[PDB]
Amino acid sequence: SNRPVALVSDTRYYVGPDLARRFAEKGFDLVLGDPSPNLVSELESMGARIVPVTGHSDLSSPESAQAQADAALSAFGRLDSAVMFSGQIVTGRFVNSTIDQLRQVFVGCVEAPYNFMRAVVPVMTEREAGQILIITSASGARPTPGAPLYSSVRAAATMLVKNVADEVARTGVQVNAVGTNFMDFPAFLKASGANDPEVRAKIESQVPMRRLGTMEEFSAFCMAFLDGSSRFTTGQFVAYAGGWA
Amino acid sequence: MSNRPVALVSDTRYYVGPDLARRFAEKGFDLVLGDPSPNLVSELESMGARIVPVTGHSDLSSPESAQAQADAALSAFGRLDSAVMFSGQIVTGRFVNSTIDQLRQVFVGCVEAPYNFMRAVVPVMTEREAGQILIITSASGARPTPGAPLYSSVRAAATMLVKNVADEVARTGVQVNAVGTNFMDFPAFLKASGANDPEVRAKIESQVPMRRLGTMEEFSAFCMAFLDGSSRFTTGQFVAYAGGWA
Amino acid sequence: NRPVALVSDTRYYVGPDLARRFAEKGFDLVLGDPSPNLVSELESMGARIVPVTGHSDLSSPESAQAQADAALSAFGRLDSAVMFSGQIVTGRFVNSTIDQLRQVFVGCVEAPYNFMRAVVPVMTEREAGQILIITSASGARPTPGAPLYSSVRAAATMLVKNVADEVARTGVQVNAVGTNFMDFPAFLKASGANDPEVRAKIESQVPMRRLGTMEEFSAFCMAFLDGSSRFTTGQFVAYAGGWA
Amino acid sequence: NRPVALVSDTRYYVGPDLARRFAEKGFDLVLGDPSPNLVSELESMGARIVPVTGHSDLSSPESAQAQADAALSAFGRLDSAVMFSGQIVTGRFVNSTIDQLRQVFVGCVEAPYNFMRAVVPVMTEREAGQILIITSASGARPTPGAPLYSSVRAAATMLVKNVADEVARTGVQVNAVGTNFMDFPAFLKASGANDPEVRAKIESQVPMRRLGTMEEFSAFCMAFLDGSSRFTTGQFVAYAGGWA
Repeated sequence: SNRPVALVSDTRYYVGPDLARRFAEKGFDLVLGDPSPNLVSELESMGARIVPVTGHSDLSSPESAQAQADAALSAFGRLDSAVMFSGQIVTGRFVNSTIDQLRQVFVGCVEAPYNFMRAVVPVMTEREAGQILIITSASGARPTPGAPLYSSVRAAATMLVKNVADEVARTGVQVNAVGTNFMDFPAFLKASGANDPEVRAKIESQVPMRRLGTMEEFSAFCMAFLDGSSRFTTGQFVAYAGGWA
Repeated sequence: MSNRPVALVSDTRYYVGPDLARRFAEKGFDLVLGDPSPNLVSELESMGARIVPVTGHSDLSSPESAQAQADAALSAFGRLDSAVMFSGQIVTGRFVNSTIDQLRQVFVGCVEAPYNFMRAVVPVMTEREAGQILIITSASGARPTPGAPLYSSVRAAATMLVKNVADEVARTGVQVNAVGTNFMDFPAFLKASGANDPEVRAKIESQVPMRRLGTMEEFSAFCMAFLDGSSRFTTGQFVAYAGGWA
Repeated sequence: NRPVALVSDTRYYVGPDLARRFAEKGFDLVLGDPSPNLVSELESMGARIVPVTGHSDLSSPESAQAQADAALSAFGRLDSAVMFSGQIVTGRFVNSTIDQLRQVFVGCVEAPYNFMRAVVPVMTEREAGQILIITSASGARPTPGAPLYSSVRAAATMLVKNVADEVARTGVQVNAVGTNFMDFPAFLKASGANDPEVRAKIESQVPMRRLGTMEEFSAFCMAFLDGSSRFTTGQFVAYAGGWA
Repeated sequence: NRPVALVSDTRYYVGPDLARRFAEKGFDLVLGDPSPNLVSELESMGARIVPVTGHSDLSSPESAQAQADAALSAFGRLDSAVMFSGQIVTGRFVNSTIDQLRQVFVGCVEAPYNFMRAVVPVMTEREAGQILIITSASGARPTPGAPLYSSVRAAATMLVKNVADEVARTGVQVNAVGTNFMDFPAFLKASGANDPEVRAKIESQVPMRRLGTMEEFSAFCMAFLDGSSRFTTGQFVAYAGGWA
């Protein structure tokens, strides 16, 4: 393939569709987790060749991650950029929590990015080139009122990224993390009660920047670690949360 | 309710456990100890401490084990002023040679154990509107750790859990703080690292910024700043204890 | 109406590259001391250029105010503002002097203070704007051989975090980035990396085993300046091949 | 012989309580500007006292050197050394001045620089010693209403971490601790917390919902100074009821 190839692990939700659009704008070919037919059509009109991978977007197994990485090599014979997000918010006071909740949040927030990096890193170290962005959470960077177990496991995910980054830095492969809070997408609006307009104003009051962030603006930020234009930073965590972190 | 303050040391079988118990006895505490030797019980009794041994719960492998240690304190003394634990085993190896089952195993050791300890002890202390908890995590949690990427990752979860619990319960007067070591002189570290060989040991000491290994005795004295009741206005702290390595 | 960027200094380091990225993104430019070659290049890229001479060191409240006032006079607006300052000071703490601490404070803290003191009020008035203060990766960690430089760079980064938190409600973003091990003349001199033997020793100790380029650093900086991403403030990101 | 502790200032804040903790721990004392009442009290606890007059602001290298020389002259050793410095400066960044930035730098950074520049070389030649620089919890995070203060406190903490890393191979430890929300007169005055309702509003900002005492803070500081613990250096610990 003459064009660079990006893997977006999940295009069903959150920033996934917008990441694919940014990559198509940057002249990438794409391997996408479970893209809608419409998203595939849109990206193809932007001049991007698209290879959908179905059923492995939860990265719930080493096999799921390997299938996504293998799809890039099978289709295009290269993999230049790879990005994933995972996990669901778990809320409730520590003193009312259970060991089972901690185990469940660990799976989505740590096993998933573990599996992704275990599959993708060897592909890129072999090429002595590549950019990996692991989207964790801003909740990993600070104590998070009402989400103590969630915050704890997100911190492990971010530190895993920093550890992997340091281990492979000499190969030229970059591994970075970003993490959000107070973003405007369905799963958050439902969990936060933001869907009511009056409630959304209350949620905004918590945010220093007094608003929710967009998938569009977050996807543009993510390109700083994925579009190939900037290659001399690794092991970073950046919060994307309106100044909350 | 007993007049002397009571400390729980979750495990006196290894590492800093015996030394923590000695420091507490010197500070006029009574003690609940995980799996103490008869030698250690006799030593602390000679120092004027009442000792309640708890057998077989020191791995904190379930909520029930953490609850058994907390309940031993309330049964014997009707109070629990200070509580400290350490857990986990170093796991090393390149990230690309690691397994998901290793990640799960280090999570159990490094995060489930302190989760179980805090889940049992915090409610006891918040009811009393007082108490000091020290969770010994690891210095490897505070920075990327060459050769131990998974271990470092899960240690960081444990330290961030402490900070979250601390912030949640701070208004109750209960303090929850963490400390983490590297390069300490105890058998499990010496066995790992290859320290038992002197040449490996001397080379290892060469790499530490302070150019030596730490002692259990000096580390136990440090830990008292978060446990002996003399200082009560900090919570949610992590302090490294690793000869300047972190 | 095209957005307006201020690049405080286009004489050295990433300044000329920042101006080029901004021109590529459809910005008009207020620049500190641009060369006629750079002005010609940026004008050929279709950008209107307002040169400001003599204030590129930001050594006074007046210098920073002059650059901000220039934007308002030419364009009536200021959408993005970026600065770098300071000189590497090296040597063991035990051999250092209070005068060296005072000098490195002026370059590394007074200059960004002056820049934000002038630019922030302009942007908070319009309830919009992006500020990037380039501090140093030395501010994020102990820096062997540059202890005083490291200390004052930490102040600059923490000032940015303080200003960011103060003005977040206005929508103005204030972020910091900081380099080490960058391929520019000034750095090679301070590191003695001009000698290839020292150079290889310098590349070693850099996890990505190389020096960074002005071009790739300028691209990274656009994430805080090009208007495409507006929902983060008070960040510090290191740009140092993994060293921080 | 007895270990020797330098407490740079016993006039205010935690100074007198640090002197009391050191005397309890069996130290002889070199003290900045102690009252005769405090000298007598510490004498009664079995400590030998060397008062140093007029050097407690650490306003020059010479004043820090005078304190260090007082220890060696009297006792021929200096095992532990602790200082605090600086005064709160409050106000919005956009209403601040460069002069305010310069003044807070002197108190919060030049003072600890001067202390370490004198004390470190004394201890490194003895291949032992414990230094505690009290900076501020405001150095560890954005501090609403004190942006300039927060920024310079961050420099002081980072200077400590840099000095620690440079001298760690000598066995000398250099650590920092930083408070907020402590019950002492200067804070009650600045805060208006002499009024109980003002004090309740201040305490509401503190996770632990109270102010800290000089006595309990002095006990904490002994972990870095009393000689019982010697295997950590380059740490910053906040002492601010969970606020940092």
